[PDB]
Amino acid sequence: GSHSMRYFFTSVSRPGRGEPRFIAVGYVDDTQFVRFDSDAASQRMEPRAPWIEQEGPEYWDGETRKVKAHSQTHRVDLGTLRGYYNQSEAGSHTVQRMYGCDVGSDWRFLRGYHQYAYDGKDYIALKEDLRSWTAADMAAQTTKHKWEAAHVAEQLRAYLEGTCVEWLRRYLENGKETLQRTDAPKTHMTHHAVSDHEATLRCWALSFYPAEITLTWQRDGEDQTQDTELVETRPAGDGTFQKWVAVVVPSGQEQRYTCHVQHEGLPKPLTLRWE
Amino acid sequence: MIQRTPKIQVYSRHPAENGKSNFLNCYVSGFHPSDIEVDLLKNGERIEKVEHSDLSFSKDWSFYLLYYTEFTPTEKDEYACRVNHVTLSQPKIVKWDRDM
Amino acid sequence: NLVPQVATV
Repeated sequence: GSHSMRYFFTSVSRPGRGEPRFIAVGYVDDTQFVRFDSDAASQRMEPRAPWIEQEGPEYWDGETRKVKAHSQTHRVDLGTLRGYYNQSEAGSHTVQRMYGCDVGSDWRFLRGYHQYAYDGKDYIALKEDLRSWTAADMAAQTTKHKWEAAHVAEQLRAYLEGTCVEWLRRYLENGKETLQRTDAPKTHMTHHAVSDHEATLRCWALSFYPAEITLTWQRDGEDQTQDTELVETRPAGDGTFQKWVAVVVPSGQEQRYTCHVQHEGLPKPLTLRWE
Repeated sequence: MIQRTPKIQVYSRHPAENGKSNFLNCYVSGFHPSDIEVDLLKNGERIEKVEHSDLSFSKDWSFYLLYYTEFTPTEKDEYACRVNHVTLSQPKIVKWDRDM
Repeated sequence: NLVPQVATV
């Protein structure tokens, strides 16, 4: 199926002394593969997956130079935005940037993206066509004008449709043993009595990859949303993911209820029942 | 400034069995700004050897982090996660429930 | 592989 490469960058200003805290992370699909943290000792881009260790010293020197350049743009941005919004030097502020590309089952370019936020609110984003910009307010509009005069969109489009796609394909090949492998959810169901009248059924999905999954309940063959609780999908810590969904039912009626699991690692969706 | 309160889940990496080495996780998400305090607790006491993931964020720009430590469950020992953030008046404590 | 240039706002 489809794949993605995405980079995420956060800078947080430190009023009173020194430069902002800067943290960069890179992902292929749901797998982290690189990081840079300005508070760490190395001041280098670091590997976070075994398959990226295949890359030579020139790659690591080049990514390091680029990630530091990213960090310096963010430092400057924090000063400019404080000016744009007439804010003081006292408070801590945040910039966030995300960019990357998607490819379909044929590993050809599908979509590209590049978005930016200031203090957790939309600031400016490249549109889907990769030709123009969405500016949220009048500050972002000034930036839009700057970037239009300098043809920034043109530079990004070239990266997102070219280099991004090229290197994602490269990563997918080098990391094929994990990156191109699906792990099906390991499912089971638990039971709790709340009182003499009421029971909780909880349907578990564990050890799955990628993160995308659907868990639903049915009663006598029809979808049930009322009296259900579905937790956010959460990392196990070993590269795989976890999720559950629970339903509250009248004691003795457990048999009416079935849990249904959809995941790319399952050719057929699966059904579970109590007892 | 937008302020978003963290959601918290506490759970083990693998199915929990006494005497068998495992990892205790505290997943914090949906928060803003990024400054956050997270402790794992053993019988009320702060665990010293705790690592965390590199800061990242969702589509809506809210942050998430995973805090984790190696542990061997026993019948008697109680575990929890203690979170403080600008949006919280008192630290929030969530107990690990293995029977879930 | 990171983008080679990042424009300031």
